[PDB]
Amino acid sequence: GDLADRFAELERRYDARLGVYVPATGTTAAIEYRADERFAFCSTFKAPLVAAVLHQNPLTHLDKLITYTSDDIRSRSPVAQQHVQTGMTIGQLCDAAIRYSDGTAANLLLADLGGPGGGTAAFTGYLRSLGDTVSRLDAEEPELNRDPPGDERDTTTPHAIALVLQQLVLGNALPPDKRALLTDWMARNTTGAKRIRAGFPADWKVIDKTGTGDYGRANDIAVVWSPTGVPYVVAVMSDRAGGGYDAEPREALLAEAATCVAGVLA
Repeated sequence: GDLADRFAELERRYDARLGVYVPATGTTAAIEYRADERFAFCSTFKAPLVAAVLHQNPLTHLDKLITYTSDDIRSRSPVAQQHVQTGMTIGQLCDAAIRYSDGTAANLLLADLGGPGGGTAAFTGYLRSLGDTVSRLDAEEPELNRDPPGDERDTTTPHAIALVLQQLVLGNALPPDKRALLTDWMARNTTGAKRIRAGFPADWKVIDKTGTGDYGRANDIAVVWSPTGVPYVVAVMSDRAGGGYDAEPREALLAEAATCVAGVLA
């Protein structure tokens, strides 16, 4: 119908593949467009990664110091760059991973979660513990952003990652104290202003984690709250694989998809 046609026009205009999922609520039907097609996580995985590390350990574990060297920085790492000599705490790594999408921070958290070699498997296992049987993480940073189109490695679906974020932020996957850390870090993020946030009116609260990658990949996952406090979860994923590995991502595509959703939820 109308919404499907609107989303299709976005795909034509941006020369992109778009995926959208918004779970049903008691008064709204699910919004679904390519919701069960796989799309690369890119940095969206960092949100559930932090949740996994929070869940697996006591609060005092956030103060554990992790050391590393400049040879460990193999991805865009705006925070970890500055702390090679000192190390960073698990807590500082979580902050960096969410708020700066720091790649080395995410790799170090993976290693904390699953050991050397076992991180991506352990991360995927955490998603399994949340009832996500579809998503998979296979490589670390930066390779996870760079898989060829069609490859199932390092992919989720709008549907799957929406339900994950829903459990983490709106459900009881984490105890409230841990849930609030995750939520707060997402609230203070420095990369999502032009994505789902840009599709919702200013009196709606939005917290999000972005992802960006090769093949014009641009994703955003969010929880939003209406002016009266009614929550919804919004996943928007995109790629422009037709343009090749260096295709330009289009944040505006996500903002527009979000505007369509906001129009329905208003």
